[PDB]
Amino acid sequence: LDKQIKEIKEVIELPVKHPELFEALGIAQPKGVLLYGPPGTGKTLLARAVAHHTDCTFIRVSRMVRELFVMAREHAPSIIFMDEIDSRLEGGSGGDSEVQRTMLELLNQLDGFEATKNIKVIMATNRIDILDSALLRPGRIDRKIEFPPPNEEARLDILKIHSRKMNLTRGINLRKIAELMPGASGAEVKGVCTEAGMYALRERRVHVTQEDFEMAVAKVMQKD
Amino acid sequence: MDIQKQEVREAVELPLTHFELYKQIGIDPPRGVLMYGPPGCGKTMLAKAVAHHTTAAFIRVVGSEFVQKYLGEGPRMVRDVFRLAKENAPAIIFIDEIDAIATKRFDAQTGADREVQRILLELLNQMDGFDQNVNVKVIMATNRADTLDPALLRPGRLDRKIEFPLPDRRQKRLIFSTITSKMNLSEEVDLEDYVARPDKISGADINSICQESGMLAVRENRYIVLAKDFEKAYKTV
Amino acid sequence: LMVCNLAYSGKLEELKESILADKSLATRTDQDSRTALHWACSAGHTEIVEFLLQLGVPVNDKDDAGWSPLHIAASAGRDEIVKALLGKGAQVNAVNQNGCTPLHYAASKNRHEIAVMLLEGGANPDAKDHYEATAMHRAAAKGNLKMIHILLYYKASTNIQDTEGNTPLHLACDEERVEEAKLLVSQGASIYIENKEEKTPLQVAKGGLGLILKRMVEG
Repeated sequence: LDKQIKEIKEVIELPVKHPELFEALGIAQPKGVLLYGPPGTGKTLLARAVAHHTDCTFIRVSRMVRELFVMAREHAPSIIFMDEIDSRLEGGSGGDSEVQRTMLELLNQLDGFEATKNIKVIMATNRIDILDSALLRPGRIDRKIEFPPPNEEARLDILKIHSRKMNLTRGINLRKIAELMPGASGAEVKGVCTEAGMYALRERRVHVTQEDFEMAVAKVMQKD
Repeated sequence: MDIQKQEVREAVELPLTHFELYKQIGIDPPRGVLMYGPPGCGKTMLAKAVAHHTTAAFIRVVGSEFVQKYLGEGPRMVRDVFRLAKENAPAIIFIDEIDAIATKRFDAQTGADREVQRILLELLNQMDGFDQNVNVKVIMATNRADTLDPALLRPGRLDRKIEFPLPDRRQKRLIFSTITSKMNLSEEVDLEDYVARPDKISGADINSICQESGMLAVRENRYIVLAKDFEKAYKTV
Repeated sequence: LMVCNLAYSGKLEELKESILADKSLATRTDQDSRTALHWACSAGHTEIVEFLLQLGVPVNDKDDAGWSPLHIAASAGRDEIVKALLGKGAQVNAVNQNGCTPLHYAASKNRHEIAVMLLEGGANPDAKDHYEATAMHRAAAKGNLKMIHILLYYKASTNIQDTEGNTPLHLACDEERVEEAKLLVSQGASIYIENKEEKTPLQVAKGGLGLILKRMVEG
C-alpha cells in the first residue's frame, strides 16, 4: 500500500510535525477524506498505523449516536473513522437524516470555524450513500482520494507485513505467491495467512511452506 | 453435515488442548462461537458431546442466571467464575439466549437491563484485556439476530457464526437410532415417513417425543412400539 | 394376551397345543386389534404363520389404524413371509393409516426380492399416499439407488409431485446424491417443475451441481 500511504501522508502525516502553524499555513487544508472500495486493508491498519505514528488518540464510533458526538466535542483532536455506518424519503431516512445532520454540522463546525487545530477525520462509504452522500457533497471542500483494490506492488508489502508476524521459510518466492492471490482486496491475503495457520497447526510443522500458502490460495479462491 | 462438528472441533477443542500456542500458531481471537436457528433444538446434545469428548470443567449458565433484584451480584458471580476458570482449569462458559440481555435501551424504566448490559460492556472490555493467556472458552448460542447489539457482532469478538438448517435429516436419523438402539428393534418400524414428515412439521426434543411414545407403548398390550404411538405422539405434542 | 407371548417368543409346541386345544385363540385379538398373525409376522416366524395361514386366517385383517400384515412382511425383510402372504392373496395395494402402500415400506428395507414379488403381483408402481408421495421420494430420501432402479424395471414415473410440489429429483438433489440425480435425469427427470417455494432443482443443488444437471439434460 505504498501509493495509499503516499497519498495519505498529506492527510494524516501533515499535522504530525507542524501542529501549531496551521494558522500560518493558508493553503486551505481539506477537512476530511473518503476511501470507497472493499475494506480489505485501510480501515483499521492504515488509520491505526499512521495514527500510531502520529502518537495521538484514536477515537472510534463503533439513539446513542449523540453522546459519542459530545465526547468527540470534548476530545476534539483525534482521528475519527466511520466503521459501523458503512453498511425516496421515509421515517428511516429521517432517523438516518439525524446522522446526516450530524455530519452536516460536522461540516458546519469543521468547515464552519476551526475551534482547535489538528481537526482531521476520515470518511468511509461503500454503498448507495456514495451517490447520496456524493449528491449532498459536490466536491466543495473534500479530499478526493480514490481507494483501489491492492495491486501486486500493494500485495508484496502487505504480504511482508502480514508475513513477519508469523513463521516463514527461507525458500519462498514472494513474487509468484503474491501474483497468485487474486480476488477482492488485501483482506484475501489475510485470508491466505489466517486460513493457512490452521493448516500449519493441523500439519504439525514449525514453519510454513509455499505449498501450504498455495493450498490456502485454493481455499480462498473456492470461498470467493 | 460435519461442518459444525469440524469447525467447533478444530477451532474449539484443538486450541483448548494446547497451552500458550495462541501467539505461535498464527495469533487470532476466534474465542467467540455463535450459533443461530430457532427451529432447531440444539444446545443440549452439542453440549453433551463437548462434555464427553473433553474431560474438564464446564460453566453452564443460561443467560437469565443473573436476573435478580441484586444488580451488583452479576460482576461478583461472573468474576468468581472468571477467576476460578483462569485458576482451576480452562473451562467452557455456555452463554445462552443473549437476545434478552443484548438489546439496546434508551429510557430508564428498565434500568436493571441497562445496568446489566453495562456489566456486559464491562466484561466486554475485560475480555479485550484478557487477550493474553486466558484459561477459558466462551461459546454462545442465540435464537434472535434482529435486536442484537452491534458491539457483540463486531469482528475480533465473535469470529464464528454457525447456522442451523431447517431439515435436520441427519439429526433425525441419529436421534431415532440413538433411541431405537436401546429399545426393542421392530422390523415393522419405518423411518422414511418419520424422516420426511418432520421435514414439513419440524420441531424440537424429538428424543423426548420418542420417550413419550414409549410412555404410550408401556401399556404392556403392545410389546414393541410402532407407528401408532409415533404418529399419535406426534399429534399429541 | 397369552398368544402374544406365544407367537412373540416363538413357542412352537405351546402355540400348536394352544390352538389345537382352543381354536378360538387364533381369531382372538388384543386391545390394539392385533391378532397372532401380526405378532408372528412382526417377529418373523415362518412356521407359525404357515400354520395360521394353513388353517385359513384372513390375510386382510386390518388393525384399528389399517395396517395390513403385508406392510409387516414388506417392511420385515423376510422373503418367506411375503411368499406366504402373497401366496394367500394379500392386497398388494392395501390402504394403511397414512394411505401408504407396502411398496414404500418394502423400499424402506431395501429388499429387492420383496419389491419384485409385490410389483410382480400387480402392485401400482406410482402408488401415491395421502401426501402424494411415492416410494421414489423415500428411497431417494435414504439413498436406495438399486431400489429406485428395480422400480424403473417396471416403468415407474420419475416426476411425482409431492404435497409441497417436489419431484423425486428435488429430493434426490436435496439428499446430495450425485449418481442418483444423474440417473434420474438420464432416465427422464424434469428440471422445469417448481415447488410451492418457487425453487428449481438447479437452485436446490449446492456447489454448482445445477450446471452439470442441466449439462446432462442438454447432453
